[PDB]
Amino acid sequence: NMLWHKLPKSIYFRRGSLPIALDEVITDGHKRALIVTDRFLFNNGYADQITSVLKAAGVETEVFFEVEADPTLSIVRKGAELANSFKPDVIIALGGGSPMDAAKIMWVMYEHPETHFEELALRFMDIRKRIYKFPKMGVKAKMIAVTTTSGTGSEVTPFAVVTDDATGQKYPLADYALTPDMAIVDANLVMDMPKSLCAFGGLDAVTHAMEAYVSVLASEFSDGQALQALKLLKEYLPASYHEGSKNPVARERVHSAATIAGIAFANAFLGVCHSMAHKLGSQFHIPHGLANALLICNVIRYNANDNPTKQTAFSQYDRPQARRRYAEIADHLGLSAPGDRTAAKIEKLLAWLETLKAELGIPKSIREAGVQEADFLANVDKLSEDAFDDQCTGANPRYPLISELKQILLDTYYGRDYVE
Amino acid sequence: NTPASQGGIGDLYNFKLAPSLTLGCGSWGGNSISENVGPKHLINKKTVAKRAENMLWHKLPKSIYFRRGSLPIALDEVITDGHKRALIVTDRFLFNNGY
Amino acid sequence: VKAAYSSGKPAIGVGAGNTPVVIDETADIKRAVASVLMSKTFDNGVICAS
Amino acid sequence: MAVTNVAELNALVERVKKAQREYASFTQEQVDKIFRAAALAAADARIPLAKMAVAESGMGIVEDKVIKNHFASEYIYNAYKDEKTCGVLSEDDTFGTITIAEPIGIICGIVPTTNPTSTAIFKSLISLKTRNAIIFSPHPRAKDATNKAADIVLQAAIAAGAPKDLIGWIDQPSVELSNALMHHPDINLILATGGPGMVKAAYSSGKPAIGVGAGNTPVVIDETADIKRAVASVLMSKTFDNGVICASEQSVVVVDSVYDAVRERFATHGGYLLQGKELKAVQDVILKNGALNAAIVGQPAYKIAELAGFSVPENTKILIGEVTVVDESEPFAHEKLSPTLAMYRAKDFEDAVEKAEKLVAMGGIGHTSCLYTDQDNQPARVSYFGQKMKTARILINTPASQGGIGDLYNFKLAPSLTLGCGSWGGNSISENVGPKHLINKKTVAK
Amino acid sequence: GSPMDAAKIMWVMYEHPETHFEELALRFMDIRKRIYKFPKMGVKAKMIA
Amino acid sequence: SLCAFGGLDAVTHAMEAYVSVLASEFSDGQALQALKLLKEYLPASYHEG
Amino acid sequence: LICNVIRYNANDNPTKQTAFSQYDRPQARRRYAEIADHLGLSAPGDRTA
Amino acid sequence: GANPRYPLISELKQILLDTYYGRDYVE
Ligand SMILES: [Fe+3]
Repeated sequence: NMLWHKLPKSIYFRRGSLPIALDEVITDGHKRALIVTDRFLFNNGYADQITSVLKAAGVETEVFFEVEADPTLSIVRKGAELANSFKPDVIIALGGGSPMDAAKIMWVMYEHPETHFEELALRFMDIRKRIYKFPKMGVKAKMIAVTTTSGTGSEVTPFAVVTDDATGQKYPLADYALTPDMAIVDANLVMDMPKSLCAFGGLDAVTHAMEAYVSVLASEFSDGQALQALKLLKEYLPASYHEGSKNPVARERVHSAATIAGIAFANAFLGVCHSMAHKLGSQFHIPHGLANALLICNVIRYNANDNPTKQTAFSQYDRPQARRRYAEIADHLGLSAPGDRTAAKIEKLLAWLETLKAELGIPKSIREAGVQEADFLANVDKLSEDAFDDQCTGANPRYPLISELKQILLDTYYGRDYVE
Repeated sequence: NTPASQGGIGDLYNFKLAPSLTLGCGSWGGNSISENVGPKHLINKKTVAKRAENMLWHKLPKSIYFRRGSLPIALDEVITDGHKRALIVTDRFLFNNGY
Repeated sequence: VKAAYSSGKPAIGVGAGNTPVVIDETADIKRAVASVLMSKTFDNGVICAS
Repeated sequence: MAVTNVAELNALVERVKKAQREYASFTQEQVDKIFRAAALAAADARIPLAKMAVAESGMGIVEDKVIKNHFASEYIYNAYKDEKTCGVLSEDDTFGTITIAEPIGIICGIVPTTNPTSTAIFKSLISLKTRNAIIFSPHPRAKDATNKAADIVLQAAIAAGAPKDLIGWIDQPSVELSNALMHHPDINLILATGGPGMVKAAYSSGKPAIGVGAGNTPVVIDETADIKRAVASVLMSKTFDNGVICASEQSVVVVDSVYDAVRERFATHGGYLLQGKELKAVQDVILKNGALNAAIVGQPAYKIAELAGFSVPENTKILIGEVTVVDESEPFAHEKLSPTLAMYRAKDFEDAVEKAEKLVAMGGIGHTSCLYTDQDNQPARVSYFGQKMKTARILINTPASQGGIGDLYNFKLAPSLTLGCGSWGGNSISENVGPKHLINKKTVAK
Repeated sequence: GSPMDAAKIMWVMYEHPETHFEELALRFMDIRKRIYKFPKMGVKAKMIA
Repeated sequence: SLCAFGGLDAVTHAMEAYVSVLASEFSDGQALQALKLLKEYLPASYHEG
Repeated sequence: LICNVIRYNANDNPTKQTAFSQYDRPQARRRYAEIADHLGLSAPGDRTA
Repeated sequence: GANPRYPLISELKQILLDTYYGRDYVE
């Protein structure tokens, strides 16, 4: 076997960086441009910042603003039609989270129109095999990406999700050729968003990183950059919520710290916590980020035990264990005395996770979020049978069985604490 | 094959030639050529310059494979894709032995 | 113009220098004698660079 | 051979004239081959060539004349590489016209004792790209360095397709010899530099001329600005080669609201003020016979204090004074070429600017001017400074000359030298020389 | 070390023969400037190591 | 006699990228992962082989 | 050399380029201490030097 | 480019002349 470590070609980043890099895609050979944008980011003056700079040197451009909170396999098909009506050469994404995914699927059906969608949903479905091969991309196009919020590293990772209009099914893609050829990470575009979106995303990164250290695909390449995220998110995050734009230094480092952790979960797959929050955030209409925020404190007591159900030759001997690895966070981060044991280091981590959710102002249990006691015992069964097959359990050393994954969904509704 | 100054009117001589005047110099010494005045000699121009913030980077190759027993497997990926001819470079001690 | 250049100030000058005409053997004669004769009786020969 | 007296100067000027007429028929393809193997051999000899100008002259540090000889020998081979100045330039064929070019002649030259080597690499890589020649005339105190560097460029040009005696240089000069290399009939340019000693006599000789001068450029500090930063940049760009770089800082105008915090800050890091009896002792050393002295030019900080009589610690960098009168009489507004300075007092912003126009026109020429302030909360004050000063550069939150290495300052700014004028009178701006002033162009018409 | 430094020169004068080696020693000598660009590489090769 | 002359280069290739004047928050976490590995296994890969 | 040059990067150093490595980049000495902790060669109570 | 203190030549032959005999540089 053989691990890997893949990334893009280039990551520019500092304050005041978008007009300079964009001067690099006109001195070379580029003439025609296409843009993708969310609805809210066109009625205000954000998407005009990159349209005027391109226009003075002279390149034609056309906007495309209909992508909602999720793609539906019908709007994206409108882009392939608009694509081959103007013959673009560069695809400039923009936004955070959702709008980038839809701008990734319209690009693969622009280089290959004849490819029907039944071939790209069964040959590439999980990034651990390598038997097949994906066609060569980048003949008459190359992609760009930009980020607007802090908490979702979807610009340097090969993950893309779409759902069907007819049945209500999910189809994920994953293979290491959809990654763009130039990322950009600016902080001048995030100084104005309110103080309710900078504590979900800024709490999303903490969960996006604290599973890449415990999985069974982390090598000595990815273990490092993840421990640089957890450190930069205990000195500055509390000071980016009480002050906002008054302290423009601290706002920058949080934003240059999620996309760090993005590098970690693109070379080592994620745990279980980033599965149960998909369905719990696209069937009750919760935004992603609060869901894994309400479950991260409950899984840590679930991966640390004897675990009678655990596959052998991996996660038992080839990989050391899932327990002692949680300790090494409790001493590099500085939440332990010099003389301690294994167990007491766990608890002093877990308290640090509760005192952060307090001052940031999020609820405790699902009940305070706006879910009635009407649609939670009649839908727990069609919901807990989905977390077993939605791209997880490759990680999360404890091999889960379905009759115990519903205890966590049923003790995080009344406020109780899971325990054996 | 053309007169010096210009003609009158009643003819089709070349039209976009500047007049005889509006053509001066900058000296008297010797072997000095003339050039045409206009609104670029009466205009001195300046420059201003602010302080822009620099930008950093983080650049790498596309791919780094690694683990015990990974030289043959990866090197099969180069021949399935279209590649026919291959040059090699090497030191000396790495050729008189079996590396 | 000769006193202007020497005054302790910048200057430019619109001068005039005697410009020649050259006729070789291969040329036409019936035409290049009646053009020189036109551009000299134009305002009695005071145009600069005649 | 050596050129001592006038009886053979009329023999050197005749040999080059026999060669220039052999140079002015080459084509564009084998002149861009000399220009390559003449720049490299000046950059690849940057450190036998600075160490030989410090032992004779007596000033300057060896560590700063190495990152200045490399900046004036590759900026001049990054912009004038592809600019056609030979044969044919352009061709429009609606009726038939072309724009051939030709050179001038023979370019004299003058060189000072301050930068004896940098401003000779620069005059021999454009006078060798536009099909002409040069003749030097150096200063006595540095006659060994300048003649050296104009020999490395030559003997590397000969062995790529060049003729023999295209460049020459006097040895063992004086004043009486130089006046014959400006009235001789067969030279028609002069590129003079230095202080206002020789540039003033060059403009008045019955020949065209340009001059690379220097005028005392001010610094302005208002109240809104940062103080912890714009005192430690001025303090860097003045101890760079002991303050002989052309267009350095010479005066620091400051408003009153923060005058009592931009005084002691100087005293802590590297400064040493003076306000008493010592002020008249330093005031009688830099002005001897109505002109500048040659006894301190380039020397370090504490030694001039030894000329007057008092003593100073060893690790000092600059000597600050303070006065309030601004004309001829008080000697701190004349350029000095030394690690010294002068600070003034002013009431408010709008009067400080009024106290800088009067300094610029004293020196005769405008070169630079710099202002420290905030640039995101006063868009109306940084633009009011662009319609009242008269120079060619206006810097905002940035030192004057340049930094060393160990930093990321702005890179595509031209050097301080290679920036001259055409007069001396008043309200005259400068502009950058290059291969468009040494090229007169023609037109033909069928 | 020693051979790999020579296999990055053997590639660039194979894709661009008319360019000498005296031009690529005065533009590019320190990685902080970003003004002058390099001729594009990767047309008729790609380098393993 | 060639697992020490080489190995001590890595330590020195890393203990200058954590002090220089161009370091970001990217290139520090990796240059710290080198020193921790090289103290717990280098004295073993020379005495034994 | 790496056991001698270290003592010549932690001093007062009279000549130092300015506007970088004085106020934009923090310092050199204090960063040589963080390695002493992450690497496990420090008691819980000590000074910088 | 790195090495924060701007060096100077007179203090860069003292390092090469004290790590040869075996001494330790010190100011
Ligand atoms: Fe090394």
